[PDB]
Amino acid sequence: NSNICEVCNKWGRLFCCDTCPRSFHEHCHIPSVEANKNPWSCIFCRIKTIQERCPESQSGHQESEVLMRQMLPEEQLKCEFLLLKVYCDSKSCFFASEPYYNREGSQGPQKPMWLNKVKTSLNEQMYTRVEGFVQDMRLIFHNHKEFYREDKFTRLGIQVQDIFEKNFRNIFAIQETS
Ligand SMILES: [Zn+2]
Ligand SMILES: [Zn+2]
Ligand SMILES: [Zn+2]
Repeated sequence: NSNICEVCNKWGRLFCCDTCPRSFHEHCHIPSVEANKNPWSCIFCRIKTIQERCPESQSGHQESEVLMRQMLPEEQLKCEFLLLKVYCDSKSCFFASEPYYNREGSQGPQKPMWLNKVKTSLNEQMYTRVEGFVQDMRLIFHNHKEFYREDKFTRLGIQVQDIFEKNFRNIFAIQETS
């Protein structure tokens, strides 16, 4: 296996996937790595396995259909993997922990949101539909855009939002369009 966590790229205490060569710190992997499980497989393998067992699940879907799906075990896993793909981009540090808002000319967001909040809200089965998870991830980036106004630090929202959307279309097989 690899010598650096797949998500964060650093060495440390790691756990190795038994089916693929990736490796993970405990709370870098989503869900957080399970006690025993021998063999273990990772969320990269377990998403793969879904596609292989139902190849038509890679056919195009409409975002409206995808959002209204209940958060059954397989939609839970996709939301868990989609989130993990955002933590993989180093610019996710800016959105990880709780934010505070004190800038001249700006007011903070009516509803704050951050990546560890959404992580915990996934872990705690607080979302019933995919619409729930998506609406939070999109609030993270819409709050940042409105708060940092014309300052060039806005862009980091746009960049980590682009990483989100692209993996959303991939993982949920949204119908490609121009
Ligand atoms: Zn890590
Ligand atoms: Zn794996
Ligand atoms: Zn089939």
